[PDB]
This record gives sequence, C-alpha cells and structure tokens, in this order.
Amino acid sequence: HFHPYNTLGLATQSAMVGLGAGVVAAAARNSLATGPRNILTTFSKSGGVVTIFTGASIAYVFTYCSAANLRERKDGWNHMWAGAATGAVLGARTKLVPAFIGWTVLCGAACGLFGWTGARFNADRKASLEQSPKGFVQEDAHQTFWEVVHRRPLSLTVEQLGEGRGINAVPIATATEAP
Amino acid sequence: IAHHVDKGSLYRLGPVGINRLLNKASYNVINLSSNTRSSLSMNSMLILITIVSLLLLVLVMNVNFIIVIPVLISILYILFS
Amino acid sequence: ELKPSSAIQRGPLNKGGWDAPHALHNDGAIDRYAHWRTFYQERFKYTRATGKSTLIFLVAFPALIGYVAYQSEGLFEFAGKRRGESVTTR
Amino acid sequence: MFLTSILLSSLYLFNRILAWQGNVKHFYLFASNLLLLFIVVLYINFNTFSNSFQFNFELFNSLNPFGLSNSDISNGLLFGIDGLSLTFILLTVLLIPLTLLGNWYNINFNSNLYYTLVLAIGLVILLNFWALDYISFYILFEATLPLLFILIHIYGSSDSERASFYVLMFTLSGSLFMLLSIVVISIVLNTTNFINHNLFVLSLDLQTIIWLGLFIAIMVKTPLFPIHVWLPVVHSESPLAGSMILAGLILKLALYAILRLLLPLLCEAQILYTPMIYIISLLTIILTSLATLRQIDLKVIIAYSSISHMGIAILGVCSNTSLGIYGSIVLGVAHGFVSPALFLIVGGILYDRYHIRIVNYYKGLTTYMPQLATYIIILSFANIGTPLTGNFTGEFLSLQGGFIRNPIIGGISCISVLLAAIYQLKLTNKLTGGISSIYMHRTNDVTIREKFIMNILIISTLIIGICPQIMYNLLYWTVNNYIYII
Amino acid sequence: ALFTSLVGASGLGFATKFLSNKIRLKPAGYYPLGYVFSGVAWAGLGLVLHNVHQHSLEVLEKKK
Amino acid sequence: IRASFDKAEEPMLGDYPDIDPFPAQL
Amino acid sequence: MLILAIISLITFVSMSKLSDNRAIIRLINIYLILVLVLDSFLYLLFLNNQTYTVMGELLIFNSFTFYIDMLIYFIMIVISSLYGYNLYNNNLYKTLFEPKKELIILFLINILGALLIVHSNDFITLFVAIELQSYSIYLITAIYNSSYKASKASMLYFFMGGILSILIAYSINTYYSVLNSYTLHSLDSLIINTLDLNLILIALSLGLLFKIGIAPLHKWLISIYENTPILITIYISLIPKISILSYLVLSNISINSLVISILAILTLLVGSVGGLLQIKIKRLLAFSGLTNAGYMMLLLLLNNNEFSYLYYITQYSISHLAIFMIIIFSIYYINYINNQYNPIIYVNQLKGLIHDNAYLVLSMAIVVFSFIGIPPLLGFFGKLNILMSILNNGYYFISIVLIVASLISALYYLYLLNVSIQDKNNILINSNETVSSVLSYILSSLIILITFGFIYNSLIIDIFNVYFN
Ligand SMILES: CCCCCCCCCCC(CCCCCCCCCC)(CO[C@H]1O[C@@H](CO)[C@H](O[C@@H]2O[C@@H](CO)[C@H](O)[C@@H](O)[C@@H]2O)[C@@H](O)[C@@H]1O)CO[C@H]1O[C@@H](CO)[C@H](O[C@@H]2O[C@@H](CO)[C@H](O)[C@@H](O)[C@@H]2O)[C@@H](O)[C@H]1O
Ligand SMILES: CCCCC/C=C\C/C=C\CCCCCCCC(=O)O[C@H](COC(=O)CCCCCCCCCCCCCCC)COP(=O)([O-])OCC[N+](C)(C)C
Repeated sequence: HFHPYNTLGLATQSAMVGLGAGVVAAAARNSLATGPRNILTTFSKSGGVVTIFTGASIAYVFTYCSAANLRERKDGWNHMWAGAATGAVLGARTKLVPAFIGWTVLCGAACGLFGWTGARFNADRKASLEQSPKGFVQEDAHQTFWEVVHRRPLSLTVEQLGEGRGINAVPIATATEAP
Repeated sequence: IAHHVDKGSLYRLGPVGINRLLNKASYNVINLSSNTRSSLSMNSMLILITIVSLLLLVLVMNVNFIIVIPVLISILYILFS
Repeated sequence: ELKPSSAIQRGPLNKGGWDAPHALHNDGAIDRYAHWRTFYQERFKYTRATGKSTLIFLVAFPALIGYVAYQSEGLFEFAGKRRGESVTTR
Repeated sequence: MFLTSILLSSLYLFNRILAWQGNVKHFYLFASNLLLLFIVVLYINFNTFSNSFQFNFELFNSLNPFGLSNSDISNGLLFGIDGLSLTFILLTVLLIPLTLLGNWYNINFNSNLYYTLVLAIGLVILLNFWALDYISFYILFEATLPLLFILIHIYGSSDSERASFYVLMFTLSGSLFMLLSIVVISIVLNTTNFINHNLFVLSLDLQTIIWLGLFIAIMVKTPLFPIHVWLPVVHSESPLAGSMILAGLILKLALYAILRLLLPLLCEAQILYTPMIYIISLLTIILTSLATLRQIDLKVIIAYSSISHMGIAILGVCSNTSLGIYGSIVLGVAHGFVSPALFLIVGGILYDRYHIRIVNYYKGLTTYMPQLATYIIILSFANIGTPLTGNFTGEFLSLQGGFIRNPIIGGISCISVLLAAIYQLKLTNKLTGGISSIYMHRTNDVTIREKFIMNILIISTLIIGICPQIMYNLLYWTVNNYIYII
Repeated sequence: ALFTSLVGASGLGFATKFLSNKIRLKPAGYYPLGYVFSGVAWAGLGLVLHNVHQHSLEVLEKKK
Repeated sequence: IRASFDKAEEPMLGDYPDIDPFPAQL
Repeated sequence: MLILAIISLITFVSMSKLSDNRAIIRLINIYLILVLVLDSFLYLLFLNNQTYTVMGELLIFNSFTFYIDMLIYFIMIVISSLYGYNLYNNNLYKTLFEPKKELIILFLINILGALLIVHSNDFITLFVAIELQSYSIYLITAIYNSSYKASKASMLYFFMGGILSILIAYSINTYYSVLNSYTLHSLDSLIINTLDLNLILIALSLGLLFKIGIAPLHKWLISIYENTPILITIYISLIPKISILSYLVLSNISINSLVISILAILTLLVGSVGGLLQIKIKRLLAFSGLTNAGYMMLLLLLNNNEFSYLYYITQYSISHLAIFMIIIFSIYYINYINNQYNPIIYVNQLKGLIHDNAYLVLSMAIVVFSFIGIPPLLGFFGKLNILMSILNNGYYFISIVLIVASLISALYYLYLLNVSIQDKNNILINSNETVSSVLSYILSSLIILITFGFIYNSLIIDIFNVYFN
C-alpha cells in the first residue's frame, strides 16, 4: 500500500534546504540593493528572510508527513493541511489575527488545489489521453477512466450511487409484474 | 448579513480583497528593481541568480520532491511580498 | 515645437436636450447616509461581531445544512402508505 | 441568389431610413416586432408529437462557410429547437420590443448607439436558445458580455465604471471554468453536440470532476451563495433596458443551461451530488432573501428578489422529479414577466421623474399617482406568489419537487413564501402609504407607453396563472427527458 | 457552393472599405468605386482559399 | 450606541458624524 | 528572394539621397507583396507533412516553417507600409516618425536572420542566425542615435543578448562534447532514454527563452521596449519572439521539463500581475506581450503543438500589430505631445477618444476583447486550442493557473477601454486634413480578420489536416 514517512528526517533535510535558501537569498539581497552595505549587514539588514525560508520549509513538510501518517493515505488533503501550516508561518510576520487567519485559510486552499490535481507542476506521462486507453471499449471490458461505453452495468451503479433515491437493483415496472 | 456577510465578508473573497491583494503583489513585483539607475549592473546581477537558483533548485528536487514546494512558496512570498 | 495641428477648431461638448426643472430637493444628510451605506465595503473591518457573524453564516450554518442533507438522503418514501408500514428506509 | 437579394434590398432600406430619418428607433421596432410574426409562424409549424428537433441548420460548414450546408461531414455550428428550447425563445421575442420601447423618450444622446446595443444583446440571446453545440452554445454565452460592458459603462447612472467591470469580471471568471469543462468533454467524446450525448456515458471519476466546472459556472450566472456579490451592484447602476434584459433573460439562461448541458450527460454525477445543490439553493433562499430587509436603495431590492426566485427555481430542476422541471420552467417564464415590470417601476418610471433611487424620499405615492400605486400593489402581490399569477404555480411546483427529493430541505425551504412576502410588502407599504412627501414636487401620471408595457407584463402573468397548461403542449417531452430514477 | 463563398468574401471586402472610410471620418459612400476594388480583391482571396480547400479534399479522397 | 449593534459599528465609520440614535416615535 | 532584394537595395540606398528614403521603403513594400503573391504556390511541395533538408543537412524546409516563412513577410508588409506612408501631411508628422537611411537595410537583414532559424537544422546555422538577428536588433534599436533613451536601450540590450548568446554557445558546445553530432535528429528517440540530456537541452532552451522575456529575467526587456521609439518597438517586439518560438516549438527538445513548467507558471504570474499598476502605455502593452509569450513555454512543454502554436501566433501577430497601429492613430487627437521619438507615453493621455472618433474606439474594443479571449473573436480560439492541448497531455495545474492568469490580465487590458470611453470636454468638430488612405485600410483589414476569422476556422482545420499529416 503505502509507507510511513520519517517526519524528523524529512524535516531536518528541509531545514538544511531552508537554511541554504535563506543564505543565498540574503546574499542576493545584499548585492541587489543601495546605500552603505558591507559583509556584516548580510544578516543585519536582511529583512528577516532566513526565518521565512527556514520556518516555511520546516512547517510544511512536518505537517505534511504528520498528516499523511495519521490519515494512512496520500491524497490532496495532506497538501491542504501542510499549506495551512505554511500560511501560519507566513501569516505571523504581520502581527495581526484576521490577517493570520486569512493566510492560513487561503494558502491552505491554494496548496490543496495544487495537491488535488496531482501535486505536480509538470504532467504525468502515463494516465493522460496521449498515453492512456481512450475512446469506446471493444468488448465487455471494465470501463476504465477516459473511456466511454453505451450502457453501464446496473450492479456497478448500485454500488456507486446507492440503493435509495430512485435507483434500485431491479427496475420498478418489472418489479411489479403479474406473476 | 447585509453588512457583515453580504457586503462585509463576501467582498473580501470578492472584488475588494482581491483589489488589495493585487495592489500589494503588483507593487512588489514593480519594486523588484526600483533603485540602481545603473540598470546594466542591476539586470546583470539578476541573470546570475536565475541560473544559480534554478541550478540549486533542481539539485534539491531530484533528492526529494516535497522539499522544493516550501522553497517555491517562499520564493513567491519574497517575490510578491 | 510639438503642438497638435492648427487645423482642428475643436469645440465644447453638449449632451443636448431640455433642462428639466428640479422635482426633488436633495437632503444632504440622506445623501451622505446612502453614500456611506452603498460603499460600506471600502471601510469594513474584522471585529468580534463581524467574526461571529462570519463564523455562523459562512461556516456553521452550511455545515448544519450539510449534516441534515447528506445524512437524511434516501430515508423517506412517503408515496402511498399504510398503517404499521415502514415510513423510512434505514 | 434570392436570399442574397433580400439582404441587399433590406440593407439598402436600412441605409435610406438612416439617411432621411435620424433615429433608427422606428426600424429597430419594426424589425424586432417582425421577429414575433416570424417566431409565431415557427410555433405554428412546430410538431408537438415529436421529442425530435424540428428546425435544424448548420452555419460555417467547411464546404459552404457563408451559409447553409447539406453534406455528409459536419464541422460547423449546429442550431435547432424543441419544446424547452422554444418556450424561452417565446419568452424572449415578446420582451425585446418592450425593452426597445422602454427607453423611448429617454436617451437624447447617441440614441443610435444605445438601441443598436440593446437589440444586439437581444438577438445574441435568441441565438443562445437556438444553439446546439457545446461551443456554439458557448460562443454566444459571452458574445453578450462586450456589449453588456459598454451598455453599462456608457449610459450607466453613476458609478457605472465599477458595475461595468463587475458584469465583465464575475461572469467571465465563472465562465472560464465552463470553458474548461467544455474542453474536457470535447477531447474525450470528440463531439460537441446536444443530440447524441444521451448515449455517451463517462466514468464516474470523470463525470464527477467535470460537473464541478459547469456547476460553479452556473453558480455565477444564476447567482448562488459564494457569488451574488455582483448581481445587485450591476442592477443598481445599469440603464433601464440593460436591467430588464439582464433580469428577465440573462438569468433564465443558466436555468436553461442546467437543463441542456448538465442533467443529460451528468446523470450519475448528480445523484451523488444533488445535496450540495440543496445546501446552496437553501442558503440563498434563507440568506439573500433576508438581506433584502436592510436596503436603502430601491433597485437593489428587486435585484435580490430576482436572486431569491432563481434560488427557488434550481431546486426544482435538480429534483430529478417530474413536477419540479415544469415548475422551474414556469418560474422562468413568469419571473421574466413580473420582474422587468418591477424594473420599469423602480428605475423606469420613478428614476425618470426624480433621478434619485434612495428609498427614504419616497412615500405617499397614492395621493398624486393613484394609477401607479395600483401597479405598485398588483405587481408586488404578483411577485410574492399570490395564486392565479403564474409565479405561485412555479413556486408551488418547485417547492413540491424539492420536497420529493429531500423532504427536510423542502420543509425548511417552504418558508420562502413568508420571506418573499416580508421585504416586498414592506417596500409596497412604504411607497404606497403615508402623506405625500416633502421632497417631492408632483409630477406626471404614468403615461400611455408606461401603461402599455405594464398591462402586457401583467396579462402575460395572469394567463399563466389562470392556465399554466397553455404551454404544456411544448414541454411534456422535456418533463421526461431529464429523469434518472430508473 | 462556390457562389455564396464568393459573395461572403466580397461582403467582407465591402466591410473593409466601409470601416476604412469611417476611420478617416469620411461618409459611408465616399469613393464608391473603392467598394468595387475591395470586393474584387477579397473575392479573389475567396477564390484562392476555395480552390486550396477543393484540392485538399481531393488529396484526402485519393488515399483510399 | 445604546444597543450592542450600534457599538459594533464604531470602527467602520471614518468621516460619518456618529450621532446618538434615538427613536423617531419617542 | 530576400538576398536578391538586399544586395540590390544596398547599392540602391548607397546612392539615393536622404529625401528618397520614403519611396525606397515604398518600393520594398510592393516587392514583398509580389513575392507573396506570385511565389506562394510553393505550398504544393508538401502534401503529407513532407520535409526537405536543403544545403546538406543544414536547412530544414517543412510546412510549419513555410507558414512562419509566409507570416513574417506578411507582417513585414504591414510594418514597411508604415514607414513608406505619411500619417498626415503636416509639419509635425514629417518631423515625427522619420525613417533613417539604413533602416530599410536592417529590417531585411533581420528577416534573413529570423528566417534562417525557423528553417534551421544544424547548430551552426542556429548560431549564425541568432547572431545575424541579434546584431540587427542592436542596430535597429540604435539607429535613432539622437535619442537618450534609445542609446541607453541599445547598450543594455547588447550586454544582455551577449550573455545569452554565450550561454547558447556553451550549451551547443556541451551537446557536442557528449555526442559527436550537431544535428538534433542524432537524438532519434533512443539517446534520450540511455543518456542524461535533460540539463543540456534545457540550457539550450533557456538560452533562447531568456532572450525573449522568460520572467525571472523580464525586467530588462520591458525597459528596452519602453525606451525605444514607438515604431522600432512593434518590430523588435514581434520578430525575435515568433522566430525563436517557432524554432523551439518545431524541435521538441524539452518535453516534461520541470524547469520550463516552473518558468511558465512564473511568467503567467508576474506578467499578469505586473501589468496591473502601470501608467505608461508601452509598458502595459509589453506585459501583454509577456503573458502571451508565456502561453508559449506551455506549448513548448507539449508534443505535437502545431495547430495550437500556429493559430495562436498568427492571432497574436495580427492583434499585436493592430493595437500598436491604433495608438499610432490615437496620437493626433491627444492634447499633449512630448518626446518626438515616442509621442504618446501615458495611457492617461488617450482619454475621451470616443468623442473624437467612435470607430477607432470600435476597433480598439474589438482588439482588446480579442486579447482577453472573447468568444466570437479570433483571439478566443487561440486560448481554446492551447487548452485543448494542455489538458490533452496532462497539465492540470498549468490549466488552472492559465485561467487565473487570463483573468488577472483582462483587468489591465480593459483599462484601455475604461480610459478611452469617457467624457473629454474638448471634442473635435472638423478636421481639415484626413489620415492616409492605405494606412487606415490596412488597419480595417486587420480588424475584419480578427472579428471574422471564425468564419474560416473550419476551412483552416481541414486544410491543416491535409497539409501537416
Ligand atoms: C473543472 C475544475 C475542477 C478541477 C479538477 C482538477 C483535478 C482533477 C484530478 C483527477 C485526476 C486527473 C483527471 C483530470 C481530468 C479532467 C480535469 C478537468 C480540468 C482540470 C483543471 C488526477 O488524479 C490525481 O488525484 C490526486 C488526489 O485525488 C492524487 O494525489 C496524489 O496522490 C499520490 C499518488 O497517488 C501522491 O503521492 C501524492 O503526492 C498526491 O497527493 C493523484 O494520485 C492523482 O493522480 C485523475 O487521474 C487519474 O485517475 C485515476 C482514477 O483515480 C485513473 O486510473 C484508473 O485506475 C483504475 C481505477 O479505477 C481504473 O483502471 C481506471 O479508472 C483508471 O485506469 C488514471 O487514468 C488517472 O487519469
Ligand atoms: C490576392 C491577394 C491580394 C493582396 C493580399 C496580400 C496578402 C494577403 C495575406 C493574407 C490573407 C489571409 C489569407 C489566410 C490564409 C491562411 C492559409 C492557412 O490556413 O494555412 C494553412 C495552415 O494554417 C494554420 O496552420 C493555422 C493558421 C490559422 C489562421 C488564423 C487566422 C485565420 C482567420 C482569417 C484568415 C482567413 C481569412 C480569409 C479572408 C478571405 C496551411 O495551408 P496553406 O499553407 O497551403 O495556405 C496557403 C495557400 N496560399 C498561399 C495559396 C494562400
């Protein structure tokens, strides 16, 4: 099925990556600026960037691995919870509560929309029209995704929809027959 | 409802909150390269980062995919705000 | 030495028609009241009252309707009926 | 050669009436009035015994780009009618001379622009209901929006900039997701068509996630709950014609599009997901009909009234039952009568006389306008859903159809009769009663044209209210064409 | 049909001459032979595109 | 300002005069 | 028959005087028209996507390349029909928009440099042709020497184009180091599996792509476009984009590319939110260039992008071309004229344009609705056919960000209309002199293509089917 994540290992890897990103961004901020600056103001007039790159990188993947472990599956919801944690880190820079709540809701919704589609900026090679079976089916095959048939099996639609509303395992007229 | 919901909070997710969101994010990407009237040195120290940041970004990617997503969110944060 | 040409003779714009006389005396208090009410969203802020209303009508009330609508889905079948028969399905 | 000669004659007649006469108000009236004589004769030759599409034509085929085509290979743009498609054309064509009339003695500055824009955004919503592809339905689903943008921006009352931006932005923003869901089923099926797609099933995992792209596209057009941001503030700054044609025609289009697009190929993706439609329709009826109470402006109230009735209507469509479909159609044909009459009352007559739409100035309308206070009351009491008016037949059948599908949501949603009475009668007895106001010089009685419009929009409700069966001859196939209760 | 495909492209030509008059702030009929020029030019474009589509269809017919 | 909803609208107004609400009937 | 023109005209321009330059450009315009009319029967050479390799595995002639090869001559006729023809016959309009002596030479040298990339097979033809066209942009920029902004712009464009030329040459050299051949078909679909080529082929892509305005390095191009005069910039905004984009799209060296997908998203973000608070018209217009050149790395990620690309390129070239020609018409009616090289600078300046004439605003309205994808217009089906390929091949988040980018972009397209239909207070009642006949007939024709191209959409799809498959 799946495999649980090392929360501490992935978190400390991302902590090192966030450290390196903070260092290269502070090095970029020194040189792309004006006025009197030297070697020591790398972390003095840094704008607080290394805290951003560190805290987001820890909180996202820690919340992601923790949510994927306690739910015991992998889908787009884990990216929602992890993006909510990232919005909590990015919302605390502006020390105001309704700002903070808005960052947590909206960045979490944007990261959940990213995670639900496949959590990829690129495409999946397989499982898309050019590289997947499409069109009609040829015989009594299990209708996969991307495919069309003319009549679904009733035992499949009763499993999917339910046994309630109007849908029944026998159509209503031959259920009421004279013998 | 007509003031705390219909005109208050459904315009925050509507045409009032997005006006302020785009105002802030546009102002930051405008001010990316504000000062340094030596535009040659300003654009020329920018071409180096964008073949270094990508070059480290891909190294970080092909060891683990998950640890570039906060990097990219933080790049969007430092770029748009 | 860069001026739009001497060959324009451009004039004033009228909208044309009849000056209808004033059938309404505008009240300054009612006018500024209504201008305050229509453009209310440009000055709205989050307080405890605003947050309480937004918590109820956007979050709690759709969730309550969601519980009622998705639980009680195909229960009731009140088409014919008899006495002692099942009124629900589950 | 013959139909080319008709066009070469008619464009010349148009040119010469442009030359001698100054306005083309008369020739636009003549053309839009002859559209009735055409469409009624189309109604005469309509075979009601067939579910079939009767009058079919392809435009922009390969072998003949400028005109009609009879080939064995079709990649043009299909067009046709049955039943359903035809009741809304008949709703349309008897209303567009009334909006074209509606600003007769009003415009005074670039009138030739204005009536061209109004007639054009009426013809585009004729051909909306003629269309048969998913793209030919969609290429006229937003040919309205340019001319709507410019009809609100110029000729809008005041603060028409923001309203014009909203009528572009919100409709476009919800419309691009409709484009996504059209692209997906045009690369899966390789057919844009309204005839064949009963045959084509899709995987439930595919059918599930293309219903989203159409549902949050009709959530914008009939404005449901995370939308209807834009509806009152496009009304409240619109001109007179672009408010009648908005609220009578543009809103019922997505009532038509939830029937035409969604229900017959999304059959299995809805029954999982109707009890989200019931959530959203109920808390538009509960919420938007409750924010009507606190409204200082007078056109904004009739805007939210339109929202509340269109929220009743789409829990009759989404019932998967047989009374609710017909109830939502008779809502769409009767609200499109009673509502533009109310916009003639608010920004039509009263804004022509006093030019300010705040409610607080307006009381005592009876003592100097008796035969307007009658049109206040009978038209309000027609909007509430008193019987014998055609709004109650629709409200009744749609609440009944939404009571079949889920009875607790129907029992809660039945309170809409109360909630639609509250604000409408509160407005009616503020306007009708009291001493004639201080701020208000006495102006003219309601004139011959602003009675001629009104009595048409009142008889056309009362005939449906006395007999809702006068259009069962069209609809009795489309009562069946959309039920999936096996 | 070829004929309607000529008349429609000629109508596009009449629209070009009309709109080019109306940008220059001229009347509708300013140089009324220019309508004949634009009609013949755009109708010739319709000739060209019509014949290219004919030959393309025949190439598809010969592949069976 | 007497009622709890009148108090809850103090931070919205910026140029509004903020007068005392008194009933028109009393 | 470019070089038959260039070799002849260079001797012809060497001896003609400074007054003859207009009529020289008129001659070259009519020459290009008749090269398009009398020689456009070469479509018959291909009938089933037949491709020729000419000059010995050096040039590659197929039908995609024939279409771009025809498109560039057509837009050059529209550009050269501007310098040939007077706008009005006034003192101002002679001292504005003066063509230099060597300008008409440098256009056709640039078209030689742009055509020898789309037709190119070898890397050495790639390198020599990017050099030829990069020089021609260095000198089309700097030919208005007595302008402060234009000289600063040419000097900036020099060093940035120089860095990206050495980055391309490094990638070409590196691919040569790992495989003996230079041609792209030494790949032939068995290399790429057994060979790490992803880094080379992206660095070759990114070398050209950064020359065009891929958005981490978008700031320098916007500055050059705002600084050149308003007629150099319609040419130097159209030509290098379409020339190298049809190169990179003809030869699909970066499929599934993650770097290209990131920079595609970053382009669609920063273009649509960069154009939002901007008061200069060439700026607004150049970020509309940026988002639309970022519906391009998308198709560059795809495989089989020759309906979406070609339809969208001729859409974009007509729409681009038309809206620049609209503001070139709009400069007569404005009240304030600064800066002789660049007469209208602010989008605040074209207020109340509907009260001056209404049909130029009708034209402006159809082009600005064609940029934002309004369905009865030709600009709609371009985005429709991008999306029938993005979703076809698995790019779903790309599709959502494409949509959000289109919506954020429409907000600053419609600012042009919000400005242009307003009350002005000083309406024109009678203009004594009228605008040139042919130069307004060209814009009327470019409108009626935009508003009536869905007529011929279906013919184009059938033609396309025959001639590329
Ligand atoms: C209109 C606005 C609505 C927005 C909707 C966008 C979201 C759409 C996503 C759904 C979809 C794209 C389909 C899109 C098509 C139309 C798109 C329309 C417009 C796009 C804008 C992406 O599906 C993604 O869903 C994610 C979560 O749900 C998963 O997250 C990730 O999970 C972890 C790893 O799995 C990661 O480790 C984790 O990191 C992620 O978290 C991904 O694994 C998954 O690929 C589904 O595609 C896929 O569906 C499956 C069946 O499921 C199909 O395979 C089937 O197998 C059998 C099973 O019967 C049958 O043989 C048969 O049935 C079929 O062979 C595939 O063929 C394939 O096609
Ligand atoms: C008598 C001339 C008077 C002077 C006129 C001077 C210049 C006129 C220049 C252009 C006029 C428009 C001609 C368009 C030809 C397209 C060929 C083609 O669709 O290309 C297709 C493939 O396209 C594509 O992939 C997609 C392109 C999508 C185009 C999108 C915009 C089209 C909508 C309007 C264009 C059609 C309007 C028709 C107006 C009557 C390849 O077929 P092909 O290469 O064999 O076609 C050329 C054969 N030829 C040389 C003999 C003509």
